[PDB]
Amino acid sequence: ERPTFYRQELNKTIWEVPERYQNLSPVGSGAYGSVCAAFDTKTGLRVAVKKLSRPFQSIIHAKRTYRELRLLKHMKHENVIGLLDVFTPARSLEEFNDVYLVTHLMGADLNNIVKCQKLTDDHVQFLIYQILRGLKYIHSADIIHRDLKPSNLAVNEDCELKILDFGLARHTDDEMTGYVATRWYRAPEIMLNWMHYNQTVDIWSVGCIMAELLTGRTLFPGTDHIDQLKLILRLVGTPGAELLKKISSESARNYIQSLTQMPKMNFANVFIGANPLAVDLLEKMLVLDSDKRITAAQALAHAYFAQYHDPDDEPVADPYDQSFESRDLLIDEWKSLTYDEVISFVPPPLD
Ligand SMILES: Oc1ccccc1Cl
Repeated sequence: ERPTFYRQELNKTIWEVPERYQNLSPVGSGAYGSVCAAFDTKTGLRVAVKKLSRPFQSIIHAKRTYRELRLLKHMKHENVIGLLDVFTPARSLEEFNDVYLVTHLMGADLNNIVKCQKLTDDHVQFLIYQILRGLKYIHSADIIHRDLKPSNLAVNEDCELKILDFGLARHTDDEMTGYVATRWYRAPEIMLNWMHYNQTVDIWSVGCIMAELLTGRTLFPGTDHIDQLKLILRLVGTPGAELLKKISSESARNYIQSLTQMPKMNFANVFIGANPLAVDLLEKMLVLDSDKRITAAQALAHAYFAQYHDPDDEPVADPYDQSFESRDLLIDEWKSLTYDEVISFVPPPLD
């Protein structure tokens, strides 16, 4: 039952893959892992094959490997990335070192859609509808994506959308620093490690993305964390008394209280020309108090999506057992857990 593998070196990396994958072409490397595009002869699909870099190099990296695999094996939804395959060339746990993941090859992401194309309001409705449908699913499993931004959303020629890679390993400090797209969609409460936070951080991200689709420009293109905060508070207003209570870092409170009080702006005067319903939705997403932000299931029922909303076709997820997150194991234990997950993988049907 084990398939036959063949080897080849591409840009100083050995790839050993099942024969079913053909015409491997390097596509990139850095998000630690090399990625090749290939043709999968068994499904007829163009696929991206990611070879993980040093998956069990430390406890941290081994747990991260486990976490990514568990998450990708769970996601089964039209608007979310899933796993077509996962494999290793090893024939036993004792020689298990390398892990390859396989998913659908995506073309365009939303960034180059917003940069290269004029979207109508109908396109904005459809794109945002699909992000919220996918996010309803994700959140119903008690998973937080954490890294929703246009480059993480694949969009095909029919404007059909998929949410791609989850924020799994926290980004390094340096890659969130300065004038960088990496931070522009992040919710204020997690911009610094200064509050604990919920699923609705992803809803803030969606509001930022929706605003950019509507204007064609970044809503909060901050030059650093503090510049970005000031852009945010200028739009949504400074926190009142109700909300300053709920903040618990004293140092955060203390900086926040140094700021001059600003009222919430009028969104109809920021988003000139936009559908009044879109503006209404944005006001419900872009709220500082994260307890009061609209949820994805709530947002799907908003009147802006009246032409796409179907309550019998917005599925929720099977339960996702995340108890491993609180568990402490050695490298070889994490690794053996990963091996069982590779070995038990069962592919999606061609129907
Ligand atoms: O980003 C991913 C995820 C799973 C498989 C392949 C790639 Cl490139």
